[PDB]
Amino acid sequence: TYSIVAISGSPSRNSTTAKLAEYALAHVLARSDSQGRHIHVIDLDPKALLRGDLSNAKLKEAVDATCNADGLIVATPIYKASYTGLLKAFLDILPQFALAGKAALPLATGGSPAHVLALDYGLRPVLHSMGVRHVVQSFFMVQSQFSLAVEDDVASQLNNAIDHFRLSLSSEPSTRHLGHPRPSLDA
Amino acid sequence: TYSIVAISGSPSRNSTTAKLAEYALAHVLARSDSQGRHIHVIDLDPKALLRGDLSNAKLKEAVDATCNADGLIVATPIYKASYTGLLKAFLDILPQFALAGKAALPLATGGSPAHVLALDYGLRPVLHSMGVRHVVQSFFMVQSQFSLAVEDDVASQLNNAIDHFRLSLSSEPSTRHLGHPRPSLDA
Amino acid sequence: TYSIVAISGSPSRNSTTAKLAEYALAHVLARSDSQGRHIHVIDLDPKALLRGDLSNAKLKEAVDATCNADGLIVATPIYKASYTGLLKAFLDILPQFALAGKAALPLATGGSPAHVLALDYGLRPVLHSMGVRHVVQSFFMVQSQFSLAVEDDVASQLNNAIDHFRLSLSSEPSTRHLGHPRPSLDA
Amino acid sequence: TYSIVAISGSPSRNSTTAKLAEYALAHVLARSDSQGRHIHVIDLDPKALLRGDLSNAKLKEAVDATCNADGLIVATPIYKASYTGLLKAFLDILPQFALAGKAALPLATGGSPAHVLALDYGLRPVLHSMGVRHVVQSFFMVQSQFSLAVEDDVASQLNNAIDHFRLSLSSEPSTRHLGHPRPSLDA
Ligand SMILES: NC(=O)C1=CN([C@@H]2O[C@H](COP(=O)(O)OP(=O)(O)OC[C@H]3O[C@@H](n4cnc5c(N)ncnc54)[C@H](O)[C@@H]3O)[C@@H](O)[C@H]2O)C=CC1
Ligand SMILES: NC(=O)C1=CN([C@@H]2O[C@H](COP(=O)(O)OP(=O)(O)OC[C@H]3O[C@@H](n4cnc5c(N)ncnc54)[C@H](O)[C@@H]3O)[C@@H](O)[C@H]2O)C=CC1
Ligand SMILES: NC(=O)C1=CN([C@@H]2O[C@H](COP(=O)(O)OP(=O)(O)OC[C@H]3O[C@@H](n4cnc5c(N)ncnc54)[C@H](O)[C@@H]3O)[C@@H](O)[C@H]2O)C=CC1
Ligand SMILES: NC(=O)C1=CN([C@@H]2O[C@H](COP(=O)(O)OP(=O)(O)OC[C@H]3O[C@@H](n4cnc5c(N)ncnc54)[C@H](O)[C@@H]3O)[C@@H](O)[C@H]2O)C=CC1
Ligand SMILES: Cc1cc2nc3c(=O)[nH]c(=O)nc-3n(C[C@H](O)[C@H](O)[C@H](O)COP(=O)(O)O)c2cc1C
Ligand SMILES: Cc1cc2nc3c(=O)[nH]c(=O)nc-3n(C[C@H](O)[C@H](O)[C@H](O)COP(=O)(O)O)c2cc1C
Ligand SMILES: Cc1cc2nc3c(=O)[nH]c(=O)nc-3n(C[C@H](O)[C@H](O)[C@H](O)COP(=O)(O)O)c2cc1C
Ligand SMILES: Cc1cc2nc3c(=O)[nH]c(=O)nc-3n(C[C@H](O)[C@H](O)[C@H](O)COP(=O)(O)O)c2cc1C
Repeated sequence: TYSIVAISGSPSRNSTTAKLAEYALAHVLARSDSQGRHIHVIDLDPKALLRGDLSNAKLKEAVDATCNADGLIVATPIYKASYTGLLKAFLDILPQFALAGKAALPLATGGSPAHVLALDYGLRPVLHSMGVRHVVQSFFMVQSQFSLAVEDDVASQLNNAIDHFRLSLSSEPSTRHLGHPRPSLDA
Repeated sequence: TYSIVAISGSPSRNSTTAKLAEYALAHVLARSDSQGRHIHVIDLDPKALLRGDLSNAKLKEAVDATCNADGLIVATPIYKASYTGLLKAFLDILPQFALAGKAALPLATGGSPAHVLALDYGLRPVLHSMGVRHVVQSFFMVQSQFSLAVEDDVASQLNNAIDHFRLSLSSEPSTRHLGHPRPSLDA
Repeated sequence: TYSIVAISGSPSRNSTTAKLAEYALAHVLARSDSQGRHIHVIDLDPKALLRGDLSNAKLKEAVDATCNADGLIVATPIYKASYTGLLKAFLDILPQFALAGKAALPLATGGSPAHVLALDYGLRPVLHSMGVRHVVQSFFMVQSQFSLAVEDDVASQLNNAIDHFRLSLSSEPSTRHLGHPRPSLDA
Repeated sequence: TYSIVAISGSPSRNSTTAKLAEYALAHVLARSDSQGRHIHVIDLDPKALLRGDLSNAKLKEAVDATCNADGLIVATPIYKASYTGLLKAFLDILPQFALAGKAALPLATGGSPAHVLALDYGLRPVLHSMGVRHVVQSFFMVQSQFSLAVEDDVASQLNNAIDHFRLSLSSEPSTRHLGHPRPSLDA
């Protein structure tokens, strides 16, 4: 059974990005032998988050869940042409090679189609600094296009990305350290 | 008289990055008609910061000081091959075109020379999303090289960067909106 | 008197990107004491270009003109989410710190607004590897928007970028090495 | 049986980058049921390459071989903090979604460890613009470290990257369009 974890990073209440991540998580769980959880970074204790204080139980639990996942859905609104500081603050407290062995799906929403590349030029390299095994294609949605609630063209692309993410998940322990530059030195 | 603001973004106590930003701020003030301040992002209220709550006086003051600056020194340790979430969280609460008219100097420290490009590929585009007028060359220092406390080669490069930053400062009101895509629509 | 050089990098005949670069060059020359030239990379000898063979007079002349410029207009269509190989091939043959002292204006056209960031995440860091003094804001135009031939909103942004580029030009020899990490070691 | 294609993009004769790509290609072929070829971009006809002239047989053959590959090894020296114009010129002539279904391994050599990130921030996004299925970790080598001819630490990392690349290859036709945003619209 796979463990899928979504991480969504809008600091805004009523996040469209969170709804997109939730849609993706449900889509995957409906089609694979998986359980999941959704870490809303806004709901973590701000002081403990920024300080990396793992004596805070809920923060520690989020970090552990991320490290134990087979696949991560990583979702952010575009802020200042990149991922949010809130999301990055969470990523910052994971272990150096936290994503070894894991598949990943980058998702974003933005106000303008002009910032589609923020995922591939911005978030993708950060995931790769963490030894990630397989990051599939990024999907970006313009705020308006949202409202299974979007134009058919956009919906196909989204569903295809989530399909690929699900297909990329690994059920073999032989893959658990892949992506790490020195697998024997753990993951 | 110029207003220079340094912003340093390590979540760590006893920050080498903060010391580097402080050195740069002093260097500039010693050689120009300038006053300055140093915003240590770690010292802002974490909840108000992540929420963009400007009813918090100290946070509001930091934002106002940044908006009123003629030059910004923007300093971060390299975390996960990019700037810190803590720094980006601060940038996230500035107005859309907050940096219109302003000069800027990107500084970082890291554990490895392998991540020198995180400034130019990572931070530089974010500053440009904010209508920044002139971002001079980046300077990156490897943690060890630190201890006016470094190898002569490194010191020359650092001092040259800070020199250029100082020279790039503008004393003319005609430049106040430069960098903004629609100057008449403010800055 | 300033020397302005435009470099345009579409491998396609009848380049919209070339027309945009030509517009920008004319705009600058109409408003400053400047002379200019427009290097169309497609018109350089392909073998000599890819080999960096400076025994080819026309290639050598282009390189010399670039090195002697006070400002460069650097224009590319977006190919595969970045600048063209053709443009980069030209940049590759310039000296290591070829752009020391120089102002620069990044321009592009693309088929989709989705790749606006290719300039700031892609081309901007390359210019900074060359000791460039001041790169002003990027301007990107979607192919359709073209036809002083565009929507008023787009035209304002373009003209503002070119205005800023012109204003950023330096008439003082004291600036000739600025941007170089070791000015005394030339430029 | 897998088809593996290496593409190496140094414009320099006696390329260390080419030797690294050749090592990687041999490593993969020694451990999987694979045949391979090595496209040295410098050996393609410069005029036909820059013009995308597929009436040139050798260029057409290279493009076809790339499109027919199950895995690509993509190798470049670092020039001006990014991949070479020569390499990008080749990538530019591939079909829009040329890499659909394919695994990929990014390799580089450079003069300085300071540009390690050029692969992940520079080349990786370009491969993803082409619908690539799985790009494993990047490997970068400093020119000196070269001479199975390097320090044990570096050799382990290289071999691990090539191992992962080989393991990522797919023998199932069900994967042939994965990575493409609209699989039914081909690849
Ligand atoms: N080149 C292109 O493809 C096109 C882009 N656009 C963009 O689509 C936009 C319409 O969306 P919006 O109403 O703006 O919704 P939005 O989702 O972009 O903005 C939401 C809120 O966040 C604020 N905001 C946006 N960007 C910000 C920033 N960088 N920093 C701080 N706050 C920010 C806005 O003020 C707004 O209140 C147009 O305003 C235009 O910017 C529109 C047409 C074409
Ligand atoms: N290719 C290159 O140029 C070379 C790079 N290096 C690097 O220099 C390093 C020596 O510096 P360090 O002792 O590591 O000091 P450091 O300043 O890099 O690390 C400080 C602390 O942060 C932790 N840390 C580092 N990276 C982290 C990450 N991505 N996520 C979470 N925590 C992280 C470390 O565990 C350490 O406790 C070597 O370990 C090596 O990584 C060394 C030689 C050459
Ligand atoms: N998210 C967004 O903001 C939106 C993006 N679009 C894009 O605008 C496009 C309309 O422009 P086009 O007719 O395509 O003109 P174009 O200027 O994009 O393409 C020109 C030619 O180059 C080819 N081409 C395009 N991309 C290529 C690639 N990556 N590799 C190789 N060849 C390539 C095309 O086949 C075409 O023949 C739509 O097709 C869509 O892609 C449209 C609406 C919204
Ligand atoms: N921050 C860091 O980690 C450190 C970086 N380094 C770098 O390692 C270097 C030693 O290697 P090199 O002898 O330079 O061999 P190289 O492999 O870097 O250079 C090969 C040739 O290409 C030329 N070249 C290099 N960069 C160029 C550019 N951007 N444009 C045009 N031509 C270029 C050089 O002149 C040289 O002739 C030092 O010079 C230093 O730059 C050295 C120590 C530390
Ligand atoms: C402070 C701030 C900065 C923003 N910066 C950008 C941006 O740079 N590019 C963009 O396309 N949208 C930008 N936006 C718009 C958001 O990305 C967009 O509204 C997004 O859908 C919000 O998602 P959410 O509902 O999950 O918070 C910004 C919004 C805010 C509040
Ligand atoms: C969580 C974490 C992640 C780090 N990631 C990187 C990295 O990706 N690249 C790097 O060169 N150094 C990395 N480092 C090392 C720091 O950049 C380095 O120690 C820096 O000098 C710390 O600056 P400070 O004293 O101001 O906090 C990381 C350190 C930590 C704690
Ligand atoms: C091979 C090729 C690749 C392209 N890749 C992109 C792309 O990645 N993103 C984009 O927006 N447009 C892309 N385009 C469309 C061109 O950027 C667009 O047509 C541009 O305006 C051409 O400019 P030109 O007339 O100067 O050649 C591509 C076009 C071609 C021929
Ligand atoms: C024109 C030129 C530009 C270069 N730019 C860089 C650079 O930006 N960063 C770097 O680390 N090395 C740079 N180098 C050094 C090469 O990356 C290095 O020598 C590489 O190993 C050459 O590989 P090759 O033997 O396959 O040609 C450059 C070399 C040349 C000739």
